[PDB]
Amino acid sequence: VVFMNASQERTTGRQAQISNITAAKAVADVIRTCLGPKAMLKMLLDPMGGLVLTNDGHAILREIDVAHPAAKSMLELSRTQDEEVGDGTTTVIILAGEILAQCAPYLIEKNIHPVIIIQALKKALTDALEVIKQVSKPVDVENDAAMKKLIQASIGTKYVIHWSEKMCELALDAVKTVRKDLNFEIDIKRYVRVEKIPGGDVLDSRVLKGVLLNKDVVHPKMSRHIENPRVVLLDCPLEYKKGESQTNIEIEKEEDWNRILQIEEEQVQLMCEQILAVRPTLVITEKGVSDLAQHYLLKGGCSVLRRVKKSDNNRIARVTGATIVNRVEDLKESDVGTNCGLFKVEMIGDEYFSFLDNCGLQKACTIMLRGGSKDILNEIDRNLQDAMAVARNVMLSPSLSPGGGATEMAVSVKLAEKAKQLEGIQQWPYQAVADAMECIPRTLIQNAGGDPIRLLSQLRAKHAQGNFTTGIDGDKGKIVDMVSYGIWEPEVIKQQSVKTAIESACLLLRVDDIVSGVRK
Amino acid sequence: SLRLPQNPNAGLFKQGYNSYSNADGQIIKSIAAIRELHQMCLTSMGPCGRNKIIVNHLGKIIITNDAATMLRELDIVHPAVKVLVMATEQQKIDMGDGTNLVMILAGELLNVSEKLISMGLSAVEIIQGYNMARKFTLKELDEMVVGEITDKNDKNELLKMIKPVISSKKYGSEDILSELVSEAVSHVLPVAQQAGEIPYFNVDSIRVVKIMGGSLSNSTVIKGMVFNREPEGHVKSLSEDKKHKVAVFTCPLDIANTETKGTVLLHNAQEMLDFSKGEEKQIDAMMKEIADMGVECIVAGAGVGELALHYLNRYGILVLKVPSKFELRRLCRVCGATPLPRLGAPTPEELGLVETVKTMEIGGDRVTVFKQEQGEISRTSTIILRGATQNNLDDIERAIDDGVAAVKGLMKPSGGKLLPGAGATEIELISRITKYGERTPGLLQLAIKQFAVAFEVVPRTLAETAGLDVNEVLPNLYAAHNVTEPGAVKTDHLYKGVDIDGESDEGVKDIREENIYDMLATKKFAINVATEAATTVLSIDQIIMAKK
Amino acid sequence: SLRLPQNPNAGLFKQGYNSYSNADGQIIKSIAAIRELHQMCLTSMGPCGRNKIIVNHLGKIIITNDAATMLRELDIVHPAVKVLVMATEQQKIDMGDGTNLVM
Amino acid sequence: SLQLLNPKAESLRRDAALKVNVTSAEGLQSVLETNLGPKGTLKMLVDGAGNIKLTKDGKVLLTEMQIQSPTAVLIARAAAAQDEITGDGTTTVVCLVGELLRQAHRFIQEGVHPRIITDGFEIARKESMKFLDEFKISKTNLSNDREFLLQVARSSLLTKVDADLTEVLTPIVTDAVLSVYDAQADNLDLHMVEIMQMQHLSPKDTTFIKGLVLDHGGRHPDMPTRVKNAYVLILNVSLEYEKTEVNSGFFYSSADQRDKLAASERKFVDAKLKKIIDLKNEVCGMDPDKGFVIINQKGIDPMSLDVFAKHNILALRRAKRRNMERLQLVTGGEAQNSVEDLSPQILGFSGLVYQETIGEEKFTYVTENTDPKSCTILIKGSTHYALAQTKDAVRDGLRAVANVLKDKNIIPGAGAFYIALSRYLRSANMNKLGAKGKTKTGIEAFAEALLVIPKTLVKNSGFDPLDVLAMVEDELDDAQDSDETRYVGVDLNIGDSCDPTIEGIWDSYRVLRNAITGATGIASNLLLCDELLRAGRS
Amino acid sequence: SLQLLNPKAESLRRDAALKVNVTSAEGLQSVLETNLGPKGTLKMLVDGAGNIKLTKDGKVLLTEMQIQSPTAVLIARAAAAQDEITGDGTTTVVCLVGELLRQAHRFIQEGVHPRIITDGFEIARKESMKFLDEFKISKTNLSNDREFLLQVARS
Amino acid sequence: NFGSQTPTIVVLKEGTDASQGKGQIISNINACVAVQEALKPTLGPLGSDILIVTSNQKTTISNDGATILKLLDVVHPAAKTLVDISRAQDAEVGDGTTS
Amino acid sequence: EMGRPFIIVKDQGNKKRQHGLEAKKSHILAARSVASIIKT
Repeated sequence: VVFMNASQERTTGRQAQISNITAAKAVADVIRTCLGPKAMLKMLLDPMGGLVLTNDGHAILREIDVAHPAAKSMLELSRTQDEEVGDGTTTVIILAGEILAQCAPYLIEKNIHPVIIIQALKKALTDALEVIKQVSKPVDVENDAAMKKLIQASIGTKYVIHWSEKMCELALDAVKTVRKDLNFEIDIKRYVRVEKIPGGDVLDSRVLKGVLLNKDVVHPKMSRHIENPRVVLLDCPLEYKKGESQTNIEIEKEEDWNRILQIEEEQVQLMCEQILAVRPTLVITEKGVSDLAQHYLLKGGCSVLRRVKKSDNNRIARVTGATIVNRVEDLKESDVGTNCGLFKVEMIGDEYFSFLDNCGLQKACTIMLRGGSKDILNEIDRNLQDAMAVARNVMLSPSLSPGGGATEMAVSVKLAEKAKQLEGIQQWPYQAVADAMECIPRTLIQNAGGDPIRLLSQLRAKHAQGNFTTGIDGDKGKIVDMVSYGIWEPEVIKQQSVKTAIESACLLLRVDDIVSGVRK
Repeated sequence: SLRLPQNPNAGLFKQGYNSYSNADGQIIKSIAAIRELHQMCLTSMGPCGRNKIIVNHLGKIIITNDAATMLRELDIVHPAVKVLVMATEQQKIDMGDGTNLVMILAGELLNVSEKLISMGLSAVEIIQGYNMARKFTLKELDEMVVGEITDKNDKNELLKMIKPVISSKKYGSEDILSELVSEAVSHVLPVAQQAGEIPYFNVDSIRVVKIMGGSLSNSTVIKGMVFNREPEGHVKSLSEDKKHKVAVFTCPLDIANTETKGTVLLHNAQEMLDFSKGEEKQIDAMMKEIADMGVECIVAGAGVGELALHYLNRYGILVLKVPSKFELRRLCRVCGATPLPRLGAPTPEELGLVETVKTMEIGGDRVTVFKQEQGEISRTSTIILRGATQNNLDDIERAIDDGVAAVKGLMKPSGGKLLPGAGATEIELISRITKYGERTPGLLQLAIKQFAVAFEVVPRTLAETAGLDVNEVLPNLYAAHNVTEPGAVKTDHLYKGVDIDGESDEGVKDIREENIYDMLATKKFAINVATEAATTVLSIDQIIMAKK
Repeated sequence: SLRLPQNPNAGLFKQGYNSYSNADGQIIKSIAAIRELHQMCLTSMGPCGRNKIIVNHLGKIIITNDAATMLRELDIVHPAVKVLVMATEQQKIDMGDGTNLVM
Repeated sequence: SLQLLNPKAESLRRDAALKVNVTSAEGLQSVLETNLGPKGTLKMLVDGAGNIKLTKDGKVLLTEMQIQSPTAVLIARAAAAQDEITGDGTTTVVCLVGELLRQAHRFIQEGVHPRIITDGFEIARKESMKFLDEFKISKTNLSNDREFLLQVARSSLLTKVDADLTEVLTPIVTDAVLSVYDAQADNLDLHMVEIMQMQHLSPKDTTFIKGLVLDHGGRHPDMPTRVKNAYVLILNVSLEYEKTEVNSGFFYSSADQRDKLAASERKFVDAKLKKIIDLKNEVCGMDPDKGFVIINQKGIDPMSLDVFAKHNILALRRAKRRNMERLQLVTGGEAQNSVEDLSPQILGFSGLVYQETIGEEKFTYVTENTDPKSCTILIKGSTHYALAQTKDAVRDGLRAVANVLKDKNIIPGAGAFYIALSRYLRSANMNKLGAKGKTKTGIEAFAEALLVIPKTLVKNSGFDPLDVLAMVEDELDDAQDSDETRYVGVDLNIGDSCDPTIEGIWDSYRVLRNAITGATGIASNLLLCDELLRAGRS
Repeated sequence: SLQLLNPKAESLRRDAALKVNVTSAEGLQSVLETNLGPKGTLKMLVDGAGNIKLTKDGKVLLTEMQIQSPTAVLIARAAAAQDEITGDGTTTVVCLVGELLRQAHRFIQEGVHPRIITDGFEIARKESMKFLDEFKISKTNLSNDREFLLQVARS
Repeated sequence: NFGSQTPTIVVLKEGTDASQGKGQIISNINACVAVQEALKPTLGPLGSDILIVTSNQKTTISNDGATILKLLDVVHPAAKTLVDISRAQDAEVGDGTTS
Repeated sequence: EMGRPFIIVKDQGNKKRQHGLEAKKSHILAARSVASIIKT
């Protein structure tokens, strides 16, 4: 009989709660060294063999296979922070892992029901958002000098802090190019193109507005340098089109077979004449190009590029202003790309690269990153995406919040004053969030080599004086305020980190049993 | 990229050797490993504690709630847990009391240490915090002591000592188990008041005989020792009274044999005819001198030949077999006899006195009654224990030994030194150490304040095992200790304690009427061993194991 | 003292790779290895030379004293022999005479 | 705490992973350090198939040998990227990465945190880039002198083969450019030269050709092998149809139409051949010594070979894709797809066209051009590895002479640039610090690590590197007070110093610039990685 | 050339053997690196029989735990014999041997011959003996100072 | 630190059962009721008997609660308590072991 | 079963139990097989 074939034996009670808390703490313990400007790096080995070396929180979690079912929920929390914002994925797990670590001596000790704690976690979440809103100050979103210091917040942890002066100029013009007036700037990462070119120097880089293609020219005579280029996008291949009806031709007369090949040559010449009506200087298609259509376009000087990526065509239409039309009969002068210039093909031994420079507000840009190695170049790509994500929330809302240990401790002080005034059953779980916000500033000291005992003891005494700007230095570990050094981070990063940790803590505390063997 | 370097230069040691250090959360895993066996003993604490079943490899089942006994049959793996296992065994041997307290207290010191380590406190500063707080703890125990046992033996006073100790082990009925143990203690006491002699007591004097069947109410106290034996020649009720004269021989009764090459030598038929009747006259001449002294019973320590048992039945002398040693050693302490190896006539001054020897059916077999009477008092009395199951008979035997060990605590120190029970001892120390933590400047106050937090497990365990909410009951108890002391003396608020079930809401008024108290000599070593047990775990930065 | 350290470089490259370097072997050692096949060609040289029977895995037997033909059908694991084998292959392809002299 | 997540997951934290990065880089360097210099060792790569490859370059060695250690994979991918752009510096980067880790690992055991160690690397590297501008010497490439290009090209060949074959290949790699230049446009492409693999003569008997050489021979016997005047007609259309796009068939009512339907396919073939024959006689008729040659990228109908055989026309089929662009540069013609538009202006010109039969294949030779814009290099060898060993020596020599035209600045070689950085990075004074005692630790580790390059050269020659560099520091001390600028090199012959400018040894600009920057990032990330973790689903 | 002498044998020489003595002594010193000093770590040994050995002495760590590496066997026998006669110096010799191999290993990679390196060790050690006479402080036992024996015992 | 495995220490030796949760004490109740199921039809003068054959092929027919539990070997810890009360009742009074 | 092995008596699966009408039918047929042998 066996009754249930899936986990007929059951683990329930405090045994299931310990397994959920212990596994959740192990997720945050490995990334404790990944927080701070002195943070170390972690290398990951996939079954495919590709090596990924980064200090990012999300990149470490998603590439590690965790056999513990409840600990897998910790792996997907960084995806919520990465997809919505992209910055602060490390602080989410450290905070969420500390909550369950602090909430452990309740069900075992105080015997408090989880829902009773959940009701306290929701009330502490509302008060935490108010403290973050009070400590946040608005700044000018149109100031270019002010946005450069804001991007350096996430760069100070990353290895690109040496190039931070150069990296801020790369990320600033990238977000400003793709944004447009409409939900405000509605910027999207899909419009920003980051191309990875092995070799070169990181100090030498430039923001290029256009699409960088690795495809070579289809014919040697094609001019690789055009003063006034004209781009016309065509989804239809220049090769002879065959009907899907599987038409079978019965040839009887001797002149029927010779005429079929001639008509195939006449239509290819006819399709070129429809293109030459507007006389484009450049031709770009996403499919293959026949050798017959190449000669007919040599007289008009039409440079043809074949097998272009589908998503790249939409990015060409933004910079060049051209309209994608599949049939050659609807081609008009309005559909031809305009305002495009500086078309040149640079000769590099690895691949042939094509450049585009722009002179309907949506635009695009291609950032050329030159690293020392292919794997380091993959790190700068990830560091550039997180750098541009910081400028997104700054342009969405003017609100700007402190960081580096000031915001986390500012909430814990406000939670200590209200805790003594509750005088009820919810007083114990309400104090768990106050001690949970201390892990982030304590981790910054442990990674800096300082003494967390004496620094955090005097740190709480400073916040009682009425100033919320007191942080923790990452290098010297000084108690000096963050206004002097200038650490500031968008409020959305602080909000998404607290909201995710509270919603995740309530999920694992409600699991009283773990069963397997279902095999759906 | 496909395979890791797998820790190069690891061939320095065998593959079975593993290295575990305080770093990488292993010191947290060691504390978490304690909580696995810690919760096992939490449900076993108090009079409402739950006994546990442990099956060994041989199939023997021992059902007990004692932490020291349960950890004996269990196979321990983690090294630091053996520190906690061997710590509870020492408390059971030394004082015979407070075994469950050492198991729980040493486990809670590591639980509160997890928060201390997370804050950055070094292992050196944590050890110094517990050592300075323990010295202040031992000094406050002598200040809070109330009452004394005074006289050695009393009918009422022995109910304030053994009874609260046996209340946690097999609670059941109160006065039934207390009277059985308190009776056997008064017999082994030399008394002799006003003589100024040094009192003496033996924990192995009182013996518990396990006999299945019957009921607990049918148990009694026997002044003599009880064994399962079958008389050889005859059974005698000995109704002729006038007591008896008894002798004990540690050597067997038989013709003395040469230790080397004992052999019968007969040269001629003349020596063969007198060889059969010669051995009969040897035992006759030796046993006649014993019968002339009025000895009606002889205790033997080994096998007795049939030729020797013949003349013993002629004069009506009982025969007793006492195998091994310790069984025969405690027999002479009852009658006050001195064994001698020879088979000759014993010294009249070395003969014992036993008035009656009876053989009756108790558990289905013949047992011999050594019970003494009012006069000619005897020592090392035994307690007949009747029960339906043998599993209950094992722990009650250890429960009586806990009361016997409590009598030993009335000898070495100056007195009994009763302490408030029902967890009131560990609760009062919380408010005193809290004030002590503030009086000490520096960073050492973190470990001192958390040292008093570990004492909160005693009121929470008694409240949780009683079916009461620890959130409602525990804060209501601090209301008596939050009012400190008034402008007038004679403050009885120190008697407040935790109540089991009933009406809850604190209760039992002052425990002075309940008569349940604690021993001061027990709490001294219970805190010291439990502190050193948790200190040893915290003092080990790196743990190395072999073969696994 | 029972087990060797296995060297740290054991994890580097793979266990299937074998290394012969200066002072590590070769150095007139591997030169003594080709002497077995060198003596094979010495007996086949001249008008009195001895032919050699070679049976390929396919079963075809080729009996000749030509070093270029014999070394072609033989499967040789020793790499440095192929340097001498490929040296005799050029003699047969281009000039076609003197293959025994080259080896 | 990792096993709680997965039972099969393993990790090494802090110094456990730190010993891996230092050992794995040292083990990989120890194998490739013997290949640095002209006296370096020669490795023989033998796979399971029996292929033999002799090369001293680390690009081919790391590609054929799969690396199991994850630490050395970063060095392999860094040395691979170094060979892509600069075509050189594979062994150099490998020797620098392992040395930067060992020098920095000595300070880690002293209590120095890896964070400040990475600071000393970036500060000292930026100072080396400023010294690189003052140390380099600009040259004038407008004269196009041979002596300057012979010494630079020879320095790269001395690290591949012996001096006998080097003197033969030195003018070849010097001639690898020649007529290919642009003053204004700056575009320089080395993919126009063709690498031919064939066994002929001896590896030292190879020569340079001033015109394109093809591997396809004459398909018909009557086709003249030697042509004095040939007009190259580029045809990208296939004369023989492989298949018809639209499915069709021939249905004949009577047997008389069978030969007619077969002749129906003869009209389309003759239609393309009609305009080709008229193009030959268009220039001049009955003209001896003037031939006509067609080079086709696609296949040519064997039936049509007799059409050109009567007119003595040479035809070539199955040409490479990169061959079409080279026909415009060499022959001076223009690429044509179909035959619909023809003219004498779009036809190329060649002064000599001949074919040679090597083995069972025939190769086409074209030379004697007026202003050829491209050339080729014929690589001949006596064995299988001779083609791969010489090719790796030429391809590494192509990028060396290209950077001379791309960058007029030339940096002396022979370890003169690495020794000069030693004395400059000892004391930075108050210029760039950023911290007290924190930055100077990483700078000292980076300064002493740059001396591994000159010491490795001496170790391969069998001399004492400490005695060679001892006389180098003594010469630099007296040269500063004598008001004379001297560049001290390393001579591996007599075990003494030398002058790289006089001895003829120089190094490329992009090779040394990308080696210092490339090796810095690899060594920095390994010092910043305290844990090596492996996880995944099998 | 050992494969010709024996069918199955294992050997490592020159750079392969140079990494044997340097690396094996590095892992052994790292075990006793945290041992040295009054604030040093405390180690517990638990064998398969159930016995527990808790001490900071490095001699117990070497005798209870087996060592497969033959390099540390020479160090273990040297560190054990140091505690036999002098009652002290078990962890001291291990730190001296393991470090001196690494300090001299950097110059071995530079091309310096090992013999002339070991020859300098004897020259530097003989100076430590001549300096030891002026470094030591004389104490007269005729004073019978109890405080002097207290401070030495607390070391 | 001696190996990349770094095994996780288990508190109890391998092979030990589990406990707590929900239904652990209930498992002991169903063990005694199942043993009671055999002794219920043996109660009363109209009751039946139980045929038990041990591993030695020794035929024994008993309705007595004490003798039935002696034939079978009970490895269940809580079910052995019914064996003690059956042998204790048979030792003194001798009757009522089934009741 | 709740997921844990339930064994009251050693050699659980080895021993079998018969009850009800099937236990009585097996006993009568066992005597009928012996009877028909003796009746002959």
